[PDB]
Amino acid sequence: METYIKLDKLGEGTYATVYKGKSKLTDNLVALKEIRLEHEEGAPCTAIREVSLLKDLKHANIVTLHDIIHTEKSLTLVFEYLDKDLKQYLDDCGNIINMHNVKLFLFQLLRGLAYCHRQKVLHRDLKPQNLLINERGELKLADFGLARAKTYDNEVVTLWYRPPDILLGSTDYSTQIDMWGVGCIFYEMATGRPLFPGSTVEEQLHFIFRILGTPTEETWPGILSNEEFKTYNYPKYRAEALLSHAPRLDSDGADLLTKLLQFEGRNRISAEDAMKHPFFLSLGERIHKLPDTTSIFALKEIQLQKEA
Ligand SMILES: CNC(=O)c1cc(Oc2ccc(NC(=O)Nc3cc(C(C)(C)C)nn3-c3ccc4ncccc4c3)c(F)c2)ccn1
Repeated sequence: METYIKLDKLGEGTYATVYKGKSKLTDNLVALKEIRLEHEEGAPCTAIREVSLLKDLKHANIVTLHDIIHTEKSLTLVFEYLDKDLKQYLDDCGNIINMHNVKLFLFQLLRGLAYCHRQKVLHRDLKPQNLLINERGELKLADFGLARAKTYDNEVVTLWYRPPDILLGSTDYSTQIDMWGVGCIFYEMATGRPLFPGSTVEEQLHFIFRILGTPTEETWPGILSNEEFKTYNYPKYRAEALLSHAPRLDSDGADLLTKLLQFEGRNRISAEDAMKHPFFLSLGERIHKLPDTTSIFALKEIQLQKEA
Protein backbone atom coordinates (compact mmCIF):
# COMPACT_ATOMS: atom_id res chain seq x y z
CA MET A 1 0.00 0.00 0.00
CA GLU A 2 2.58 2.68 0.95
CA THR A 3 4.60 3.45 -2.17
CA TYR A 4 7.74 5.49 -2.83
CA ILE A 5 9.53 7.42 -5.60
CA LYS A 6 13.28 7.66 -6.12
CA LEU A 7 14.76 11.17 -6.26
CA ASP A 8 18.53 10.88 -6.08
CA LYS A 9 21.43 8.46 -5.52
CA LEU A 10 22.95 8.52 -1.99
CA GLY A 11 25.31 5.55 -2.26
CA GLU A 12 26.18 2.52 -4.31
CA GLY A 13 27.60 -0.86 -3.45
CA THR A 14 28.19 -4.20 -5.10
CA TYR A 15 24.80 -5.76 -4.25
CA ALA A 16 22.89 -2.57 -3.31
CA THR A 17 22.13 1.03 -4.29
CA VAL A 18 20.78 3.52 -1.74
CA TYR A 19 18.45 6.18 -3.15
CA LYS A 20 17.00 9.31 -1.57
CA GLY A 21 13.25 9.05 -1.99
CA LYS A 22 9.83 10.20 -0.92
CA SER A 23 6.69 8.50 0.34
CA LYS A 24 3.64 9.09 -1.85
CA LEU A 25 1.43 8.42 1.26
CA THR A 26 3.05 10.85 3.73
CA ASP A 27 5.31 13.12 1.60
CA ASN A 28 8.14 12.13 4.06
CA LEU A 29 11.68 11.80 2.64
CA VAL A 30 13.15 8.28 2.89
CA ALA A 31 16.25 6.36 2.00
CA LEU A 32 15.65 3.32 -0.16
CA LYS A 33 18.32 0.64 -0.01
CA GLU A 34 17.49 -1.55 -2.98
CA ILE A 35 19.16 -4.97 -2.99
CA ARG A 36 19.20 -6.83 -6.31
CA LEU A 37 17.84 -10.39 -6.04
CA GLU A 38 20.03 -11.70 -8.91
CA HIS A 39 20.21 -15.34 -7.85
CA GLU A 40 17.22 -17.46 -6.84
CA GLU A 41 17.63 -16.59 -3.13
CA GLY A 42 14.21 -15.31 -1.91
CA ALA A 43 15.86 -12.64 0.20
CA PRO A 44 19.64 -12.77 0.73
CA CYS A 45 20.87 -13.70 4.24
CA THR A 46 22.61 -10.33 4.83
CA ALA A 47 19.33 -8.44 4.27
CA ILE A 48 17.41 -10.77 6.53
CA ARG A 49 19.98 -10.17 9.30
CA GLU A 50 20.08 -6.39 8.74
CA VAL A 51 16.26 -6.34 8.96
CA SER A 52 16.06 -8.59 12.04
CA LEU A 53 18.72 -6.42 13.73
CA LEU A 54 17.14 -3.03 12.98
CA LYS A 55 13.69 -4.36 14.03
CA ASP A 56 15.09 -5.43 17.45
CA LEU A 57 16.89 -2.11 18.07
CA LYS A 58 14.58 0.69 19.11
CA HIS A 59 16.51 3.85 19.94
CA ALA A 60 16.11 7.57 19.09
CA ASN A 61 19.82 7.73 18.04
CA ILE A 62 19.85 4.74 15.70
CA VAL A 63 18.51 5.01 12.13
CA THR A 64 14.89 3.91 11.87
CA LEU A 65 13.80 1.18 9.47
CA HIS A 66 10.37 2.28 8.31
CA ASP A 67 9.36 -0.32 5.76
CA ILE A 68 10.42 -3.24 3.58
CA ILE A 69 9.39 -3.83 -0.08
CA HIS A 70 9.70 -7.17 -1.83
CA THR A 71 9.24 -7.70 -5.54
CA GLU A 72 10.31 -10.71 -7.63
CA LYS A 73 13.63 -9.00 -8.61
CA SER A 74 14.46 -6.79 -5.53
CA LEU A 75 14.23 -6.23 -1.78
CA THR A 76 14.19 -2.58 -0.67
CA LEU A 77 14.86 -1.50 2.91
CA VAL A 78 13.12 1.84 3.58
CA PHE A 79 14.75 4.05 6.21
CA GLU A 80 13.58 7.50 7.36
CA TYR A 81 15.78 10.14 5.75
CA LEU A 82 18.13 12.50 7.60
CA ASP A 83 19.40 15.59 5.88
CA LYS A 84 23.20 15.22 6.23
CA ASP A 85 26.01 13.02 7.49
CA LEU A 86 28.57 14.47 9.87
CA LYS A 87 31.18 15.12 7.13
CA GLN A 88 28.60 16.99 5.00
CA TYR A 89 27.58 18.87 8.18
CA LEU A 90 31.22 19.82 8.92
CA ASP A 91 31.62 20.89 5.28
CA ASP A 92 28.51 23.10 5.35
CA CYS A 93 30.06 24.99 8.34
CA GLY A 94 33.54 25.33 6.76
CA ASN A 95 34.67 22.67 9.29
CA ILE A 96 33.77 24.86 12.31
CA ILE A 97 30.69 23.44 14.10
CA ASN A 98 29.22 25.24 17.07
CA MET A 99 30.85 23.62 20.17
CA HIS A 100 27.48 23.42 21.98
CA ASN A 101 26.21 21.41 19.00
CA VAL A 102 29.41 19.27 19.16
CA LYS A 103 28.45 18.46 22.72
CA LEU A 104 24.92 17.46 21.63
CA PHE A 105 26.22 15.32 18.75
CA LEU A 106 28.75 13.55 20.90
CA PHE A 107 26.15 12.92 23.58
CA GLN A 108 23.70 11.42 21.09
CA LEU A 109 26.48 9.25 19.56
CA LEU A 110 27.26 8.00 23.09
CA ARG A 111 23.55 7.36 23.74
CA GLY A 112 23.16 5.23 20.61
CA LEU A 113 26.41 3.33 21.30
CA ALA A 114 25.45 2.66 24.93
CA TYR A 115 22.22 1.07 23.78
CA CYS A 116 24.00 -0.96 21.10
CA HIS A 117 26.60 -2.13 23.63
CA ARG A 118 23.82 -3.13 26.10
CA GLN A 119 22.28 -5.22 23.27
CA LYS A 120 25.75 -6.80 22.69
CA VAL A 121 26.16 -4.94 19.38
CA LEU A 122 29.66 -3.78 18.56
CA HIS A 123 29.43 -1.18 15.72
CA ARG A 124 33.09 -1.77 14.68
CA ASP A 125 33.08 0.73 11.77
CA LEU A 126 32.42 4.17 13.24
CA LYS A 127 33.23 7.10 11.01
CA PRO A 128 31.61 10.43 10.08
CA GLN A 129 29.79 8.91 7.10
CA ASN A 130 27.87 6.64 9.54
CA LEU A 131 26.57 9.52 11.66
CA LEU A 132 23.45 11.02 10.19
CA ILE A 133 22.12 14.35 11.45
CA ASN A 134 18.75 15.97 10.63
CA GLU A 135 17.48 19.56 10.48
CA ARG A 136 16.40 19.27 14.13
CA GLY A 137 19.97 18.29 15.13
CA GLU A 138 19.15 14.67 15.92
CA LEU A 139 22.09 12.33 15.35
CA LYS A 140 21.53 8.68 14.44
CA LEU A 141 24.03 5.82 14.05
CA ALA A 142 24.12 4.00 10.72
CA ASP A 143 26.22 1.27 9.18
CA PHE A 144 26.25 1.82 5.40
CA GLY A 145 28.42 -1.30 5.12
CA LEU A 146 29.83 -1.06 1.68
CA ALA A 147 27.71 1.64 -0.01
CA ARG A 148 30.48 3.96 -1.20
CA ALA A 149 28.70 7.37 -0.91
CA LYS A 150 27.63 9.21 -4.13
CA THR A 151 35.90 17.04 -2.41
CA TYR A 152 35.83 14.68 0.65
CA ASP A 153 33.89 12.24 -1.56
CA ASN A 154 35.57 8.80 -1.90
CA GLU A 155 38.31 9.32 0.74
CA VAL A 156 39.80 6.06 1.96
CA VAL A 157 39.19 6.16 5.70
CA THR A 158 39.41 2.41 6.43
CA LEU A 159 41.87 2.55 9.34
CA TRP A 160 41.39 6.14 10.62
CA TYR A 161 39.03 5.08 13.40
CA ARG A 162 40.77 1.77 14.22
CA PRO A 163 42.27 1.29 17.74
CA PRO A 164 46.04 0.68 18.16
CA ASP A 165 45.72 -2.50 20.32
CA ILE A 166 43.56 -4.18 17.62
CA LEU A 167 46.03 -3.12 14.89
CA LEU A 168 48.74 -4.96 16.94
CA GLY A 169 46.89 -8.27 17.17
CA SER A 170 44.82 -8.01 20.32
CA THR A 171 42.09 -10.64 20.50
CA ASP A 172 39.86 -8.59 22.87
CA TYR A 173 37.12 -7.74 20.31
CA SER A 174 34.89 -5.96 22.83
CA THR A 175 32.56 -2.97 22.69
CA GLN A 176 35.57 -0.85 23.69
CA ILE A 177 36.79 -0.84 20.06
CA ASP A 178 34.02 1.71 19.39
CA MET A 179 35.15 3.90 22.30
CA TRP A 180 38.41 4.63 20.48
CA GLY A 181 36.48 5.69 17.33
CA VAL A 182 34.22 7.91 19.46
CA GLY A 183 37.40 9.66 20.59
CA CYS A 184 38.52 10.12 16.98
CA ILE A 185 35.09 11.44 15.91
CA PHE A 186 35.12 13.87 18.89
CA TYR A 187 38.44 15.44 17.82
CA GLU A 188 37.17 15.68 14.23
CA MET A 189 33.96 17.45 15.30
CA ALA A 190 36.02 19.68 17.59
CA THR A 191 38.60 20.65 14.86
CA GLY A 192 36.98 19.81 11.53
CA ARG A 193 39.92 17.58 10.58
CA PRO A 194 40.66 13.87 11.12
CA LEU A 195 42.80 12.93 14.10
CA PHE A 196 44.70 9.89 12.76
CA PRO A 197 44.48 9.68 8.92
CA GLY A 198 46.77 6.67 8.19
CA SER A 199 47.04 4.78 4.85
CA THR A 200 48.45 1.52 6.33
CA VAL A 201 48.44 -0.48 9.57
CA GLU A 202 52.04 0.65 10.14
CA GLU A 203 51.34 4.34 9.35
CA GLN A 204 48.06 4.39 11.38
CA LEU A 205 49.98 3.14 14.44
CA HIS A 206 52.69 5.72 13.60
CA PHE A 207 50.38 8.81 13.46
CA ILE A 208 48.78 7.68 16.73
CA PHE A 209 52.17 7.42 18.48
CA ARG A 210 53.20 10.85 17.13
CA ILE A 211 50.41 12.40 19.36
CA LEU A 212 49.93 9.93 22.24
CA GLY A 213 53.64 9.01 22.39
CA THR A 214 55.37 5.67 21.80
CA PRO A 215 54.30 3.02 24.32
CA THR A 216 56.43 1.48 27.13
CA GLU A 217 55.90 -1.18 29.83
CA GLU A 218 54.51 1.72 31.89
CA THR A 219 51.96 2.91 29.29
CA TRP A 220 51.25 -0.58 27.85
CA PRO A 221 52.02 -3.61 30.09
CA GLY A 222 53.74 -6.36 28.08
CA ILE A 223 54.06 -4.21 24.92
CA LEU A 224 57.72 -5.05 24.18
CA SER A 225 56.88 -8.81 24.41
CA ASN A 226 54.56 -8.32 21.34
CA GLU A 227 56.32 -9.76 18.24
CA GLU A 228 54.48 -7.45 15.78
CA PHE A 229 55.31 -4.33 17.84
CA LYS A 230 58.88 -5.68 18.19
CA THR A 231 59.07 -5.68 14.35
CA TYR A 232 57.22 -2.32 13.99
CA ASN A 233 60.29 -0.52 15.37
CA TYR A 234 59.16 3.10 16.08
CA PRO A 235 61.20 5.99 17.53
CA LYS A 236 60.30 6.96 21.15
CA TYR A 237 57.87 9.94 20.76
CA ARG A 238 57.03 12.27 23.67
CA ALA A 239 53.26 12.70 24.21
CA GLU A 240 51.88 16.02 22.98
CA ALA A 241 48.92 17.46 24.91
CA LEU A 242 45.61 17.05 23.05
CA LEU A 243 44.31 20.45 24.16
CA SER A 244 46.96 22.34 22.10
CA HIS A 245 45.89 20.50 18.90
CA ALA A 246 42.19 21.15 19.64
CA PRO A 247 41.83 24.53 21.44
CA ARG A 248 38.02 24.47 21.05
CA LEU A 249 37.83 21.65 23.63
CA ASP A 250 37.58 22.85 27.23
CA SER A 251 39.65 21.01 29.87
CA ASP A 252 36.64 18.71 30.52
CA GLY A 253 36.44 17.91 26.78
CA ALA A 254 40.18 17.21 26.55
CA ASP A 255 39.93 15.11 29.70
CA LEU A 256 37.11 13.07 28.13
CA LEU A 257 39.09 12.66 24.88
CA THR A 258 42.11 11.32 26.81
CA LYS A 259 39.90 8.79 28.59
CA LEU A 260 38.55 7.63 25.19
CA LEU A 261 41.97 7.39 23.52
CA GLN A 262 43.61 4.72 25.76
CA PHE A 263 45.98 2.33 23.90
CA GLU A 264 44.10 -0.69 25.28
CA GLY A 265 40.32 -1.25 25.27
CA ARG A 266 40.27 -2.56 28.86
CA ASN A 267 41.05 0.97 30.11
CA ARG A 268 38.88 3.23 27.89
CA ILE A 269 35.92 5.01 29.43
CA SER A 270 32.67 3.22 28.48
CA ALA A 271 29.78 4.87 26.62
CA GLU A 272 27.62 4.94 29.78
CA ASP A 273 30.41 6.38 31.95
CA ALA A 274 31.31 8.87 29.23
CA MET A 275 27.75 10.23 29.32
CA LYS A 276 28.23 10.96 33.06
CA HIS A 277 31.50 12.83 32.39
CA PRO A 278 31.50 16.56 33.54
CA PHE A 279 31.92 17.67 29.94
CA PHE A 280 28.12 17.08 29.66
CA LEU A 281 27.15 18.67 33.00
CA SER A 282 25.87 21.75 31.09
CA LEU A 283 23.12 19.55 29.53
CA GLY A 284 21.49 18.93 32.95
CA GLU A 285 20.08 16.01 34.93
CA ARG A 286 16.96 15.28 32.83
CA ILE A 287 18.75 14.03 29.67
CA HIS A 288 20.17 11.04 31.62
CA LYS A 289 16.70 9.69 32.47
CA LEU A 290 15.15 9.97 28.98
CA PRO A 291 13.53 6.87 27.48
CA ASP A 292 15.63 5.11 24.81
CA THR A 293 13.04 6.10 22.20
CA THR A 294 12.82 9.80 23.07
CA SER A 295 14.73 12.55 21.25
CA ILE A 296 17.07 14.58 23.50
CA PHE A 297 15.34 17.58 21.84
CA ALA A 298 12.13 16.74 23.69
CA LEU A 299 13.74 18.55 26.67
CA LYS A 300 13.43 22.24 25.40
CA GLU A 301 16.53 23.12 27.46
CA ILE A 302 18.17 21.08 24.66
CA GLN A 303 18.28 23.20 21.49
CA LEU A 304 20.45 23.28 18.42
CA GLN A 305 22.48 26.50 18.11
CA LYS A 306 22.40 28.38 14.82
CA GLU A 307 25.37 27.50 12.70
CA ALA A 308 27.49 30.16 10.93
C1 LIG B 1 22.05 12.40 3.95
N1 LIG B 1 21.24 11.24 4.30
C2 LIG B 1 21.59 9.99 3.95
O1 LIG B 1 22.56 9.75 3.23
C3 LIG B 1 20.74 8.88 4.50
C4 LIG B 1 20.93 7.59 4.04
C5 LIG B 1 20.14 6.58 4.58
O2 LIG B 1 20.38 5.31 4.07
C6 LIG B 1 20.61 4.23 4.91
C7 LIG B 1 20.99 4.38 6.22
C8 LIG B 1 21.23 3.27 7.00
C9 LIG B 1 21.07 1.99 6.49
N2 LIG B 1 21.29 0.82 7.24
C10 LIG B 1 21.96 0.72 8.42
O3 LIG B 1 22.44 1.67 9.02
N3 LIG B 1 22.06 -0.54 8.92
C11 LIG B 1 22.63 -0.86 10.15
C12 LIG B 1 22.67 -0.13 11.29
C13 LIG B 1 23.36 -0.84 12.24
C14 LIG B 1 23.67 -0.47 13.67
C15 LIG B 1 22.44 -0.68 14.52
C16 LIG B 1 24.81 -1.34 14.21
C17 LIG B 1 24.09 0.99 13.75
N4 LIG B 1 23.74 -2.01 11.73
N5 LIG B 1 23.28 -2.02 10.43
C18 LIG B 1 23.53 -3.15 9.60
C19 LIG B 1 23.29 -4.42 10.12
C20 LIG B 1 23.53 -5.53 9.37
C21 LIG B 1 24.03 -5.40 8.06
N6 LIG B 1 24.26 -6.54 7.31
C22 LIG B 1 24.76 -6.41 6.09
C23 LIG B 1 25.03 -5.16 5.51
C24 LIG B 1 24.78 -4.02 6.22
C25 LIG B 1 24.27 -4.11 7.53
C26 LIG B 1 24.00 -2.98 8.35
C27 LIG B 1 20.69 1.87 5.16
F1 LIG B 1 20.54 0.63 4.64
C28 LIG B 1 20.46 2.96 4.36
C29 LIG B 1 19.21 6.89 5.56
C30 LIG B 1 19.09 8.20 5.95
N7 LIG B 1 19.84 9.19 5.44
